[PDB]
Amino acid sequence: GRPQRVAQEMQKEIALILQREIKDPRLGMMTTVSGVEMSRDLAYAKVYVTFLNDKDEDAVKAGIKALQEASGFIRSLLGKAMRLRIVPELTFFYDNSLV
Amino acid sequence: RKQVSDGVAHIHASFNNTIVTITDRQGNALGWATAGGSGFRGSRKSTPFAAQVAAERCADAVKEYGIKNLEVMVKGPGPGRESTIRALNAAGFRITNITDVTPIPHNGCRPPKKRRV
Amino acid sequence: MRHYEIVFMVHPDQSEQVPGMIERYTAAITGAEGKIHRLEDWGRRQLAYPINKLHKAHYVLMNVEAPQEVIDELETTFRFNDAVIRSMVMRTKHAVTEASPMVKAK
Amino acid sequence: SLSTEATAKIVSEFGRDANDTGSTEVQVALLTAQINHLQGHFAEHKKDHHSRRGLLRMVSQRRKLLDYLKRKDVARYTQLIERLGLRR
Amino acid sequence: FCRFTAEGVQEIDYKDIATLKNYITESGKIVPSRITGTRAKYQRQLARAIKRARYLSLLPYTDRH
RNA sequence: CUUGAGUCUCGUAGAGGGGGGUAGAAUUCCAGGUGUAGCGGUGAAAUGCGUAGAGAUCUGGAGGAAUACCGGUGGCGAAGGCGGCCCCCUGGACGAAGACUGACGCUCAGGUGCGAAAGCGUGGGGAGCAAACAGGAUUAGAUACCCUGGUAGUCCACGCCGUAAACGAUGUCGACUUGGAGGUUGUGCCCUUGAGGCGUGGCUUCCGGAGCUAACGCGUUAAGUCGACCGCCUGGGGAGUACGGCCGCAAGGUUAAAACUCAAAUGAAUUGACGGGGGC
Ligand SMILES: [Mg+2]
Ligand SMILES: [Mg+2]
Ligand SMILES: [Mg+2]
Repeated sequence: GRPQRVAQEMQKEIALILQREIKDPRLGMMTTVSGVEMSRDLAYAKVYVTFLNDKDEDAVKAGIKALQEASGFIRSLLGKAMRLRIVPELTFFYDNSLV
Repeated sequence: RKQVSDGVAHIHASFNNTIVTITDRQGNALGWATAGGSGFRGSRKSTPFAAQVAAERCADAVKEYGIKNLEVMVKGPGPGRESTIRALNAAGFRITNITDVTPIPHNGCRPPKKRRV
Repeated sequence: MRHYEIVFMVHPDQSEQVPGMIERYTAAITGAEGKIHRLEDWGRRQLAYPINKLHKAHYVLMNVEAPQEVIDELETTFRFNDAVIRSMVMRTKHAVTEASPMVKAK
Repeated sequence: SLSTEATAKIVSEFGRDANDTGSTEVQVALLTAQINHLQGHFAEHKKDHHSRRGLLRMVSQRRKLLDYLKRKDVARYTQLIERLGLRR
Repeated sequence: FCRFTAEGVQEIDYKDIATLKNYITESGKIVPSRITGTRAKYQRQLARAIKRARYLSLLPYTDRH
């Protein structure tokens, strides 16, 4: 509901599914999510995930599409993991955590 | 006093908290770094930037025994954990390996109920 | 008597009785219609994972068509005794007398 | 459940010949022996209701055969019931 | 993709550590037949076989032990 | 009479059941060691908790609880259901092949059982969890949600209890009728032969023809065609209630009215509006 509040709980759930439940990992790394940006009513979630892949869009691109290609499947995963009627639309963003 | 030269540290890459410790080669952990202990609190203790800066607190204990190598462990998938590893590489201490050792059980422990909106 | 394949280890350090206890165990086999169809020892082999803070346990194997009871006291023995460090007993569809992956290396 | 050897021993006497395997007698005798083996299991395992479920599936079976036999020749039935020491 | 059938073993002796190691990760988790393409029964036989070998200490539960 | 039915022999898979073992993580605790200034909590704090040295790390132990990967439409089951390894006991399924029996059948009121979780009973047991209750964070209904605790309960054994949206919201059995793609597990043949080619069984899945259906759909695992038996309903509300019985120790369940009241209740689809939504 209150987006800025639910964001903390969702980030923990997103990390658990991301690390132990992968069989097409172009990242092949511990990719860590810096932050999420859920819309009002949680209709759209913006997942900003940094890539342990040498921080180069070459390796990063492999995973971000891989992040996007398996979304419906992972949707189910997070969708059946917090009893949410809103299954958040999934978006993925390499973060310039390092500047 | 006594040189070790083969660095081995323990971190606790929890979400809401971020804490590294210095360890002797044969267990016997000696000294530690708490990012929450720096006075960072709430979101500030959890910030990936706080974890990256906590390097100096870990480094001073390492400097006292003058340890060089890096055999450190990560337990817990903290946000921006890779950036903290980048900060340890930015420090320039010789790196031998990092261990992604988030403990996985067999479901033996009963989990507590998740919080709700 | 019915088929079995059996493997256990004794503590490597107590290998003084390891050659004799086998047949001393087969005393049951040899003395109670035990048709040992095969037996293998492999000797001390490094444990993939340490058991009771021990390494290089003394590996040994047995293949018998044995009656219901003999195996019981046989394993309770192991359950009783302590030189042995871990035990195992599994039924087999039929008798196995072919080089085992451990020995077949030799 | 059974040993084929025990089934062969029952088939030799209860059956007219070894091949005679459908004869109601040769059927009820096997079911009665199976019930006795199951009863020994139930003596210490009352919880194993699932196995009791089959137990029913057969006591009723012969029960049908008995009648089918009884309505066919009490003669054999009469001896069978006492041959198998049942319904005393 | 019928590779155990090429080996010809309808029943897989569990003592075969070399085959077990290929079907075991560095962590020690069993790779699924999704990628190894093994038939289910062998998949079934291997999972039970790995645990018994693991109990005998032939296979590690996880290197961290 | 032998195809229905059923037995024998040959197998064959299976988290089927019951029992007894046993392993490894994890978590808690406890032990130590080294090692501290915190710790964990929130949106933030509070709350918690630390120099008794906590927090962290190894080393050790104790306890209880559950069995990651594998593992899934994948099986097992009447169903509820069944998920670490071993052994003991034991049910059923299925294939093949042949023989034996010879209608030995189906359904089932009444019947007797079976039975998710919580709950009751006794005594157990006590990790972790968590109603109740408890400390901090409050007024649109804060009575709070959140965090911090936390008993019962949660486990065992024996008992009761007998209901769940126990749901395929699809009774049981049998027969008949277009397809295709799967899965699974049998097994025959014919290739050396994996693979491959012919098969042929079982079970399962997704489309889908005809057909049927208000529509939705269903669709050889029919809601198509049929048969046999059973079970049930007759507008909605009152109401699965008062009360009576029965059962239960209770809790309670089961059985089941009527009074009064109303013009609809209501299903499927369809077309739009809006929005506390978002794409272009
Ligand atoms: Mg319970
Ligand atoms: Mg009901
Ligand atoms: Mg159910």
